[PDB]
Amino acid sequence: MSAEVIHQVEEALDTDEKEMLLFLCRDVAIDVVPPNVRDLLDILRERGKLSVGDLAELLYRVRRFDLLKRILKMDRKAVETHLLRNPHLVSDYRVLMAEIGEDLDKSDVSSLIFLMKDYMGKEKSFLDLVVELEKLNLVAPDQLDLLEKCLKNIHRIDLKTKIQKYKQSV
Amino acid sequence: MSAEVIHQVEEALDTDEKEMLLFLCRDVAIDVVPPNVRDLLDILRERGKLSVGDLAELLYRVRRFDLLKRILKMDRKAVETHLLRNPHLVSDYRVLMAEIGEDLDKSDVSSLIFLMKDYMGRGKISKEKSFLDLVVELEKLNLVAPDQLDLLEKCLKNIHRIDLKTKIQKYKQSV
Amino acid sequence: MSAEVIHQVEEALDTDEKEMLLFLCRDVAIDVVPPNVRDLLDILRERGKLSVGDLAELLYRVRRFDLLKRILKMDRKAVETHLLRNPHLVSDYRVLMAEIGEDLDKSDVSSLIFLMKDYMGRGKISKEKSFLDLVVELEKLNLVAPDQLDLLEKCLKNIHRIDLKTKIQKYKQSV
Amino acid sequence: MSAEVIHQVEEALDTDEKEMLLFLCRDVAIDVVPPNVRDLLDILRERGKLSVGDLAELLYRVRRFDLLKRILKMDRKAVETHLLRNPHLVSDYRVLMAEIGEDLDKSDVSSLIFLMKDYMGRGKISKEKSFLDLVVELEKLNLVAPDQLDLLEKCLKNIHRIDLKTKIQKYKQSV
Amino acid sequence: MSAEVIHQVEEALDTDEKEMLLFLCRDVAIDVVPPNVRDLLDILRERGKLSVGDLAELLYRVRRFDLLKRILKMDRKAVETHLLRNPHLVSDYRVLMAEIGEDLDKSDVSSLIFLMKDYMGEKSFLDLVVELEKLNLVAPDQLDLLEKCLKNIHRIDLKTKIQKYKQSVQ
Amino acid sequence: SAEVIHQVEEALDTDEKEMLLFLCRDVDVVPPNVRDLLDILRERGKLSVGDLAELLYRVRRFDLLKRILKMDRKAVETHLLRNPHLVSDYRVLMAEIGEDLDKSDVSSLIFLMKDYMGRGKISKEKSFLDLVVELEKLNLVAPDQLDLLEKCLKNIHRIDLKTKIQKYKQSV
Amino acid sequence: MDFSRNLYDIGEQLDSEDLASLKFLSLDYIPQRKQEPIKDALMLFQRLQEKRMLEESNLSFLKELLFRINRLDLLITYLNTRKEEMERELQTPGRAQISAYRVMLYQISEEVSRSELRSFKGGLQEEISKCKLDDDMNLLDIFIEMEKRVILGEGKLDILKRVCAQINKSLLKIINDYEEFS
Amino acid sequence: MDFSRNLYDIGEQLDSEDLASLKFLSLDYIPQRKQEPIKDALMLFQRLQEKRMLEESNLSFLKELLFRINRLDLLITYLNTRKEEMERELQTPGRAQISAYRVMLYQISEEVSRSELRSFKGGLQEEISKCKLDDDMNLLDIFIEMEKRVILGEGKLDILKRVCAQINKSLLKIINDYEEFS
Amino acid sequence: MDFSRNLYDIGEQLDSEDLASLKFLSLDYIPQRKQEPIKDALMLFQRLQEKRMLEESNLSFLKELLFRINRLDLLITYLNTRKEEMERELQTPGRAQISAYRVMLYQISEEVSRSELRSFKGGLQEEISKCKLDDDMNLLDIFIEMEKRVILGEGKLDILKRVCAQINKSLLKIINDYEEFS
Repeated sequence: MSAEVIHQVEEALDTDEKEMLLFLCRDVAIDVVPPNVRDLLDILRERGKLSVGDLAELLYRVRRFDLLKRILKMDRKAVETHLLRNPHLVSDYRVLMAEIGEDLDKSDVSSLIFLMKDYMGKEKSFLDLVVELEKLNLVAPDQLDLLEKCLKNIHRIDLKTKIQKYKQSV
Repeated sequence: MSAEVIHQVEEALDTDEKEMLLFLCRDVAIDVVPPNVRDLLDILRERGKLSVGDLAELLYRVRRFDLLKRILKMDRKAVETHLLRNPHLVSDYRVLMAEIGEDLDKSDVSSLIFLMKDYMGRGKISKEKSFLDLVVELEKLNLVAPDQLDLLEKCLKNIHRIDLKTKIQKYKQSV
Repeated sequence: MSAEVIHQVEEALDTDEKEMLLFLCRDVAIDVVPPNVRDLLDILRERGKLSVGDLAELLYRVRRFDLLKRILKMDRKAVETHLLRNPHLVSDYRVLMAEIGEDLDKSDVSSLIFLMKDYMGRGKISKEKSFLDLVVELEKLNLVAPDQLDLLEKCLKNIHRIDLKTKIQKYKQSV
Repeated sequence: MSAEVIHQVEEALDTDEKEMLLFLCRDVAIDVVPPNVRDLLDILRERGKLSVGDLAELLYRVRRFDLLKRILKMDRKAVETHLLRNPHLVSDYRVLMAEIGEDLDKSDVSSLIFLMKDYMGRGKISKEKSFLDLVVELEKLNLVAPDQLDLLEKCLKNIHRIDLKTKIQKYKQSV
Repeated sequence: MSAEVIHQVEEALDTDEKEMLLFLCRDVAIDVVPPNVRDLLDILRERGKLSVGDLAELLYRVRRFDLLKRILKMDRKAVETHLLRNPHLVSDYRVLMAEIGEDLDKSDVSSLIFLMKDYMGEKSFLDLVVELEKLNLVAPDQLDLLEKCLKNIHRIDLKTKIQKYKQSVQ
Repeated sequence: SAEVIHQVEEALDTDEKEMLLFLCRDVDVVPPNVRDLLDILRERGKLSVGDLAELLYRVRRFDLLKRILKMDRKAVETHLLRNPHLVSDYRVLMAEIGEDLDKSDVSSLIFLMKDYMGRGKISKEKSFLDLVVELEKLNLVAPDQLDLLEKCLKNIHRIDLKTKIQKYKQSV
Repeated sequence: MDFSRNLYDIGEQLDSEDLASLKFLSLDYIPQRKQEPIKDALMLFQRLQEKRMLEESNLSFLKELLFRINRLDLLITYLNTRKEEMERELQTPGRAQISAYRVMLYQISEEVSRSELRSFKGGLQEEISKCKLDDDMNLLDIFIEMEKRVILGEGKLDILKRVCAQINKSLLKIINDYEEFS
Repeated sequence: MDFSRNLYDIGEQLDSEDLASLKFLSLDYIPQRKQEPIKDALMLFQRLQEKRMLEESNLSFLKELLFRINRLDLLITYLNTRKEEMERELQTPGRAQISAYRVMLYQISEEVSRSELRSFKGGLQEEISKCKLDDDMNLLDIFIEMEKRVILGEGKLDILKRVCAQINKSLLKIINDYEEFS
Repeated sequence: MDFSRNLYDIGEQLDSEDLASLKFLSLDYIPQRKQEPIKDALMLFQRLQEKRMLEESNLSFLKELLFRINRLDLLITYLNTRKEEMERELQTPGRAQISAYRVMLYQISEEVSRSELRSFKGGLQEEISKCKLDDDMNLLDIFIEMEKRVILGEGKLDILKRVCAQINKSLLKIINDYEEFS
């Protein structure tokens, strides 16, 4: 909405949640890469795809409920009902990727990138790794064999169960 | 008041109480996040919410009376009387959380972060975190509030600790 | 009214708004192209189509309230009422083009000129030109008209700026 | 006084202070707008409003005491005494604006331009500006005045900066 | 082919991708050095050296298959067949230099710069390569200096790659 | 004596160039570019083989002295002992102090000196030489009075440089 | 480029602790500002070359530095110098480019364990804030800080003797030997 | 990705002590600068791959390394090789990429208990400072330090024999057998 | 929060010896590298939850692990399951997830006293070095070392019987019963 809300949102968030927000909003701004969260929010406002409901949903995806209670003056029940009724902006693929990347520690990602180093050529995070894999057209909402196979290979079966659940849902 | 006293206070503080000081002043300056102690003190000075009395109160909260005597040239009696007869800069909820966090060792914070692992994630709790970090994380998800402490009390009950429950109930009755 | 006041008003404007003032008076002075601001103002005044209210409206269209109050001794309310009670000297299409040009930054006008270099001359627009110059060039080819804005709407959509397209559609539906 | 001293002053001032000097001298030289410092100094010398005391006051207002001691061979005490017993060439409003602009950095001017980008043209302030340029733009719209300062105080309060607001209130109470 | 296609290509690329593309098209920039990638694309288009296949080759040589599929509607097999059947634009020597530069680390390139500072008078590998080419020290036919320098820094895999390339030309 | 200047200016460093400009501020407005400063110095006739050698010696770049100017340490030392035509003792002392402070110390200095200087005037991420030239412009540190600089330097718990100041002042 | 290759080969055999020891031992020729960004031996060698202390025809300083940190294998393997030659050369007056004060300080620093380090930190808390007495600060950092606060130097040694009198006794013997060297 | 998966599976079974032994056994091909920032076997495998000593078409070095530290289950499971084949291959001259001196040192290091380790530390106080007498140091670090101070070279073994003479005779037997080997 | 509370309550009761026994009994699912940092029951429970073998719906593995360490009170209190039902479930083929080889090894470890442990250590000094035969080692460590050196396994049991024949015959009975069952 107004610039006050955007400024407060930019001031509240820390760096990791900023990176997660950038990854989540990467899909809608697929053509222009925003360097800062301020530029991303300005681009969304200019394109007309940013509203009160969309901003509330985006803040809910990052799991920042205090901002919803404080800035937007909304509770989680209302935004949940709006999500259940109105179509959502970010796809289920992006939120699934965020869920998977949230539960991976700093040691498993090193093993995963060591396993993936055959297909490519440096403190990486799982979000950067999945972005890099997407750039090479290897992991997509249609093709998920690679990630499931490597997640099984490193003895992590709960994430494989999550991926199977996502595939069953769609 | 001046920058010299702020610099002396910052350089006279160890890394143990710096996290305490950052957490204690979250309610005073909630719109922004300060990276270190000097930036927080500068922010309070610019906002006009920092004076000799406010600095004395903050130093009294962190249990560093020697700094009060050496730098501010004040004793605990005058600052205690001023605190009694003037509004507090920091809420009682924050000081209660700090007091509770100072009464837990490393063998208990792991148990607490294991008990509430479902709400949080593995990556968020991978590093060793004090009780203050857990309290901040719970507050971010709107699970703990100054007027809502049931979940924390029940979790402390589940780890076989009673005195902290008595302190929580005492504060609740103090409201 | 007099020559001295017109001279002061003309010299008080900067170089940036001179192009806007030249563009906004194209429809009023259509018989002959104006060489500069002074000659254009003299032609407008001598023909009887320029008066104190017309000059006030012209200064209001460029958002220069300080010159209106200092020189013409008229606030925004007076000129607004005069414009409401009198026929508009400048068309709504011209002021809409001016607003669109104002709302666009240089990084976007570069994209517009690069994208539309194919339809127009290969190196005609190579010189750095604002959006108003591109609009004038398009009007030279009769590709954009007050009743013909679909091409401009498509071009504006091609740079991923939909609010301006909504504004154009709102103006079209209103009139 | 002479032209050699004017040239020496012009060559000894950096780019940053040139903008401050131009902003401070806008009120005095209102008939014409100068693009460079040398032309403005020449106009003031021709008009008779430029003298040793006036130049000393101008250089003191820009905080360049070394040039006063070197070129004009005057120290801070002499210029202060001269200013105390002479009419002020620059109004207190301009020096207050200059001081406020001095007490701001990039992390605040970015917030100001982002917040107030809505009222004025988005492409008007597309290029990176300083606080003085923003004040000039606001003055062109007759929003901030030497007697009206509510809007500036509200904007300063919106960025979580209270000491400058207290300075504004002190200046208001001075009159 | 149209202006918007190269506009999207320019906008979607990254800074490192931009630099690699600028270096990789050095052969066709004989007329003038292009300060910007969009300017280079304009020069290539107006000179008749740019087409669908050429742009596909440039996008394939920088590992951006997502742009190939989404924008130009092509896959890896199609561009591989096009490369096999149609003549190449950029010589394989530039490709080998880019491939070598993609594997060296910051410490390795710093050590290489320190070793080679005797011959010459922060810099990435590509800047070092262009500086060496400026002094007429490294050429597509002679690679003794680079091979010896790579062997001296215990990175023998790139030496093996260079030897394989040298055996390829004969 | 023209092309070697290009090699010298191309073989230097950014912080080295800033220190060179600070040293040459003694001898008009200093050009922002080192090449323009060298050209102006040659135009004025001040530039000379001995003067350039002494200037390069004052910044500890002996490798360029032997590489380009074909001079060793002993010759330039004797020439400087004969007469310091270009630079003075005050600028050398300022450079010596500036070369002995790490990032934390200069950050603390700018934080302390933010009292009576504007935030935009000093900004952030600056060198000690920039603070020195700002204080010179404000006219509170001159070869006659250094009490404020000494007090500020003592306030940051650095007494050896205070000795340095005391020794320099008592040398005359 | 044989010289650069040899210098790189020598630099590949030095770890972080030895690099810190070299940085402490080279305080007289590299100021703090030029020393802070150094994180590898190559930068130190470049800085030494810039002052014309290390070159093809002048390897004395590098030999001395590698000898005083006790890395005697690199000397024979790469620089081709046995221990006897260095021992004979160092004792000759006017041929040592490192003051004996720094060598004595480093020798004292060699003989302190973690418990001794904690005792040393506790003893010298009178004039130093606890912020500068963190666990990251090793004995070399404490000595540098003491030098900065002009409480320890060539002419000032009473504080060091008094502090060392509690932890151990042979350290006083080493200090007395250094005084005998004066 | 079968090869990378196999390497990861092999590296999953190596603990800290075996990792330290592996790092010690490969000092001839990895300098200390690369040795220091190694905390998991994956980095060591990457470093070995970078030198063309471990790949799809060459696995001899990995087999030798896993055999020299007495880990045969990994060899029989994840590499399909038995003890007799490895012994016969190693007996062939020109195939031992690890010098017999390093193997002898490692075998000696396996034959020292805690009390014998303390006795060894006490017996080497002549030429080594007391800072290395910490309980953290094992025998391998002592051997590395001795190699650093050119007292435990391949040609020089008198000091090692003299020190081992006060502990056990089997160590002297091993040293004599190694000497008889070459 | 009830399931995690129950898991924590179960994990609190166990002591260090039970923790070591549980760590040994789960070697087929957790490799050595992940086994090393485990110091408490919570870490082991998290490791098991990672592999999706312990959760609200599936609790067979935890019950079997508790039963195999003779902890019936925990099974009847914090899991609400009786001994007879667990025995019936284990007797069903395919239901048991722990191989009987590990079970019989753990039973043999239980059936050996301190003097018998010392006799076993003395009896196998030829094939195992003295360092791996340290006093702090128990029978489980010896079994792990023998498994590593591929001298004790499913297909090879001659050494185990040969050593155990000199101590007791009940162990031979257990081995024969296992062989008959297999």
